[PDB]
Amino acid sequence: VNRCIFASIVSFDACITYKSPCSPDAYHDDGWFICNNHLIKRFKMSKMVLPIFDEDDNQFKMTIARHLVGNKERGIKRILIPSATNYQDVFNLNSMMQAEQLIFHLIYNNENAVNTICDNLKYTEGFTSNTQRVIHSVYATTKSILDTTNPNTFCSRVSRDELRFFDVTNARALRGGAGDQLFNNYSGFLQNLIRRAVAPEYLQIDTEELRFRNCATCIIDETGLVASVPDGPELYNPIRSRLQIRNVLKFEGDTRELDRTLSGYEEYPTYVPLFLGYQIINS
Amino acid sequence: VNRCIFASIVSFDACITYKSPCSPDAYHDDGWFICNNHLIKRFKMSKMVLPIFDEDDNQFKMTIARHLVGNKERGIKRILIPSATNYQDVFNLNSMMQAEQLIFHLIYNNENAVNTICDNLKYTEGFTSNTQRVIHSVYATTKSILDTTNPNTFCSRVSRDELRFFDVTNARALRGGAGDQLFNNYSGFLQNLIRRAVAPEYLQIDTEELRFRNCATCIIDETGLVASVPDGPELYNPIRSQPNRLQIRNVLKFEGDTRELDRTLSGYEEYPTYVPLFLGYQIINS
Amino acid sequence: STLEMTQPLLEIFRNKADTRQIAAVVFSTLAFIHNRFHPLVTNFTNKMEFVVTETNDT
Amino acid sequence: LAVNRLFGATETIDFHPNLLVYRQSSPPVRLTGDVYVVDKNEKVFLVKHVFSNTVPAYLLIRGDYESSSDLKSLRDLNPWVQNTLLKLLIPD
Amino acid sequence: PQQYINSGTEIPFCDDAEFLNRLLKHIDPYPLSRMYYNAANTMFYTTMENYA
Ligand SMILES: [Zn+2]
Ligand SMILES: [Zn+2]
Repeated sequence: VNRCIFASIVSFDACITYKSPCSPDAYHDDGWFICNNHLIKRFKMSKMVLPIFDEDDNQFKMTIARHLVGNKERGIKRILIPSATNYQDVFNLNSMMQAEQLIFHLIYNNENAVNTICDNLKYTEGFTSNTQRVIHSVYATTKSILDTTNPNTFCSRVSRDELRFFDVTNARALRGGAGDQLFNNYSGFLQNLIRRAVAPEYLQIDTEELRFRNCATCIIDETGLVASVPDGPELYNPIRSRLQIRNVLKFEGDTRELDRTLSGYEEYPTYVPLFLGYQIINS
Repeated sequence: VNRCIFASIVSFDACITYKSPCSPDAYHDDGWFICNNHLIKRFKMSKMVLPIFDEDDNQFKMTIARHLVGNKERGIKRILIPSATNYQDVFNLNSMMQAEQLIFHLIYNNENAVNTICDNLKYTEGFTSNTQRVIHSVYATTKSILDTTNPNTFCSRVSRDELRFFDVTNARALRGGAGDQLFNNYSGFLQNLIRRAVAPEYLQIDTEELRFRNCATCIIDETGLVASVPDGPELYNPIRSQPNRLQIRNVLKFEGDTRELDRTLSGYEEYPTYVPLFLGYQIINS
Repeated sequence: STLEMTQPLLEIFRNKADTRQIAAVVFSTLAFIHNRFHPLVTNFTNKMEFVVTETNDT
Repeated sequence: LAVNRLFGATETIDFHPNLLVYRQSSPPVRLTGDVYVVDKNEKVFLVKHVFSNTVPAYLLIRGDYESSSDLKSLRDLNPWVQNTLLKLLIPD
Repeated sequence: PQQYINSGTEIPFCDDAEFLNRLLKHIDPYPLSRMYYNAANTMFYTTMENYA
C-alpha cells in the first residue's frame, strides 16, 4: 500500500512520464502525502523529527522540516508557500503538466479553471480513457484526508483548548498576530501540513508550560509562508547539494590536523529549525 | 533520408519516451515535409492520388487529400486550418509541447514567437544547460527548412509562372472573396500545402476543358479553411472505419446458408466512400 | 480466479444447463499445462470445440 | 402478472438463480416495446407482454436480446410489481 | 458439437503480485503432501466405479 500524493500523480502521455518518482517513504504513513523527494523539489524543504523526552527516553517524537533557502535571496525567492492569492504567481503553472496545474487548482479551489479544463478534456480521447476516474480518485483521496474533519479534527477539536498559536511570542514582533487569523483562512489541508511542520517555541502542559528555544525562527507571511526571520540579517543557511565572482576572503587557516585532533568533539549541525509560538496540551 | 519537419522535433524533458510516429513519408519524396501521422494528428486528413487518366501509360497521376471531419462536428470543429488570427485559440497551445507551439508560431511567422518564448526559457535549467544548444540547433534547422520553402524572392527556390485559381463562383454569387489575400498572408509553405491537397473542379487544358465534380467540396474563410459546402447539410462523413474473453460463441448448425447477398455484392465493386477535396480552378497554356 | 466465478466451482458442474463455462475452464486448463511444458505462451490451430457426454451409455 | 392474483396452486418451487438461462442466442437480436434493464451486468431485462390480447404481464429475460435504444426506467412501474421484483431478485 | 470456441489467439493472465502472495499465505498451513493422496485415491476408486 502506498500513499504519496506525488505517487498518485499520473501523466497524460507516456512521454512526460512522471519519472524520478517518490521517495520510498511513500509506502510509509506520515500524513505529509508529499514524498520527501517532492518536498525538496518544489519548496526547498526537508522533513525531520524532534526526539521528545516522553518524560523519559520513552517514545515521544514530533515531525519537523528544515528549509533549504539560501541567505542572499529575497522576496519571492525566499517564499516557502503561496496563497491562492499568488499560487499561480509562484508556480508559473503553464510550465507544469496539466494534471499538476489541475491539482494546484484543487488546493486553491480554482473550480473555474478546474471545470473549464475538465470540460475541454471530456471529448479528448485520453479522457474518454479513465484519466477522469484517475483524477477523481485523487479527488477522493483528498476527500478522505479532509473527511477527517478539516476544522474539527485538525483544530476545532472537542479538546478545543489544546490549541496551537503560531503568533510570535514577542510582543514587539508585531508583524505576526493576525497571521494566525490568516491560518484559519488557509485551506485545512495546508493548516494540517503546517501543524506538522512547525515546532512551537512553547507548550503548556498540566505538568508545566515549557520553553524550547529563546527566539522564533521566522514569521507568518501575508501571502504564503516565507523565510521570514523576525528581524536583522537573514541567518546563514548553508547549501548541501557560471562565470561569476565567488570570493570568500577566508582566514589563512594553517592549523592543520584539526579534525584528527578534535573530531570526537560535537560536530554541531546547522540546518534551521521551525520553532514558533505556543502549543497547549492537556496532561 | 528523413524529410518530415516533425522528425526534427525533440525537446528537453525527463522523458525518455519520445513518441515520434514519423511514417515512411519522411524517406518518401513529395515535399509535404510532414508525415501522414501529423496529417492525421493535427489536420485530420489523408493523402491520396488522383489517378489522372491518360491513354498513354504516362498517366502522370496527381497528389490529393481528403478530410476526415465528422458530420457531427460544428464550427471550429469543422475548421481545418485557422488563420494566424485564430490558431492560438483553436489549438490548446500549452497542452501541446512547447517547441511544437514555437514551431507553429514561426510557421505563422509571428515575431511574438521570439518576443515570448526566447525570453521565457531563460529561467529554465535546460536553458542554463547545453540543451540550449540542441534547442537552438533544431530551431536553426527549422529556419533553414522554411527558407528552402520560401518562394517570395527570385533569389529563392520558387520562380516564374502561376495558373491555379480559387474563389470560384458562388452559386448565390456573393461578390469576390479575399481568398487570394488569405493565400498570400499564408506562408508559401502553406500555399504549397494547398497546391498539394486541393483539386480544382475544372482543368482547362490549353484550348480545352474538363470538369470532374458537380460542385465544390470545401469552402474558405478569412479565419481559415472550412470543411463545409455552401448548400444543404454536410454530407455524411465516412465514419472512421488478443486477450482471453468470456464471450465465446455458441455452436450453430454448421451452415453457410445464403452467400448471395454478400457474394454477388462483393463481386460488384464497392464504392470508395471518401471526401476528396475539390476546391478551385486550373488552366493550362502552351 | 479472473473468470467470473459467480458460483463455487462445484455448483458449475452440479448444473448441466451450461456448456459455456465448462468448455472455457477446460480450455484454460489445457493452456496452462501446455505452457508449463513450453515456456512460450502461444495459440494453436485456432479452431477447436467440445461436447459434454451426458449418459452412462455414452 | 401485471395486476391479477394467483389462485389454486398447491405447491411452489422456490426461486433459484440457475433457472435464468443466459441464452447465448444469435449475435444480432432485435426487440420492440417497453424494455427495462434489470441488470446490464447479467444481461437481464424485463419486457411487457399480454396473453390472449387481454392478460397483461411482464416477461423476464437473460441474454443478448438487443433492442431499440428506448431504455425505460424502473421508477415508472407499479409498487405492486416493484415489491414483487424487490423480493424475487433476492439480492440477499 | 455443443459449442463453438472463438478459438482465436487468447490467453488469460493476472499480475497482482501482492494479491497472489496474500493467497499464498492463506494457503500456507495445509499439509497438502498428505492431503492429496486421498484425492488420488478418489480418482482411483472412480476408475473402477466408472463401470458396473
Ligand atoms: Zn511523492
Ligand atoms: Zn513526422
